Amino acid sequence: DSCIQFTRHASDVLLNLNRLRSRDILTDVVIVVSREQFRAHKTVLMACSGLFYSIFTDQLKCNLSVINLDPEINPEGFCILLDFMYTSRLNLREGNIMAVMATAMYLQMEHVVDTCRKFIKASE
Amino acid sequence: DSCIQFTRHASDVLLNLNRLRSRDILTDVVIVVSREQFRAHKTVLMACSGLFYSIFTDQLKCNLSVINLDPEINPEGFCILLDFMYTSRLNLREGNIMAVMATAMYLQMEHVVDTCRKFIKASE
Amino acid sequence: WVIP
Amino acid sequence: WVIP
Ligand SMILES: O=C1Cc2cc(Nc3nc(Cl)ncc3F)ccc2N1
Ligand SMILES: O=C1Cc2cc(Nc3nc(Cl)ncc3F)ccc2N1
Ligand SMILES: [Cl-]
Ligand SMILES: [Cl-]
Repeated sequence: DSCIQFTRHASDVLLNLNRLRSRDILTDVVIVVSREQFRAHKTVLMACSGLFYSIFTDQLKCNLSVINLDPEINPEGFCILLDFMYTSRLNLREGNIMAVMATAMYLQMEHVVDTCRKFIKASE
Repeated sequence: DSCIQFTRHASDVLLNLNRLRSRDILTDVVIVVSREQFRAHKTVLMACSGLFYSIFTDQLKCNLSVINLDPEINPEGFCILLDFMYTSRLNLREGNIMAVMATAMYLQMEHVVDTCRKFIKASE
Repeated sequence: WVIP
Repeated sequence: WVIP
């Protein structure tokens, strides 16, 4: 087409979605990761994770307001990945990289799994 | 912080949100612009438009599944702006620029109003 | 704004 | 991936 494009639009949208999450505006699901609860927008989770895409496109699961993750999932790893979904920034540290990579494999976040594998390879 | 950032994340999220819109997945509102209906995600509309942000943060309006816009709003102008919200690309043409600018002023999309004003100034 |  |  003959369109013009606003370079910062996608980043500005994501920043506003994170501001809505902060202010608990229109959050429509609670993700339970053992003893912790995380509120989020189903659409953002589906846009970032192959696991959430499969969950919320299922005719029965799309209607649930609470999703319980596998008990082996680490809440801190999930929290770091949820922040990445809403900001593009990944708080990857020597002390959390194994939990983050395991959580990203479970959530099917291929780009995160890729950077974790590379950082682990560099340490060996 | 000591975060790393995935450059293409925000653009990839927006592309996936547009794929959900295409496939009518988790759309939760219908915007009526005279005889036309447009399905969308309330969160994306709020992230892009000062008008939708004010509408869906209102305690009564946040619960509506149908929003009727002012009858003076042109459906084609709205359609072009809705596509911009989900893609960052604005289909601005000599034949639609006045309707697009008027719709962007009503929707409170300051960056779009700015580019329309500049393109109009260049023609004069 | 740019030409994409 | 970059250093923001
Ligand atoms: O690593 C990843 C990240 C990821 C996100 C999605 N999300 C969606 N995919 C499509 Cl094609 N349309 C809409 C979506 F919300 C699916 C698979 C995967 N795998
Ligand atoms: O031209 C514009 C575009 C636009 C979008 C928003 N959106 C939100 N603003 C904030 Cl601060 N937090 C969350 C949001 F969804 C408000 C005003 C305006 N004016
Ligand atoms: Cl990813
Ligand atoms: Cl704008």
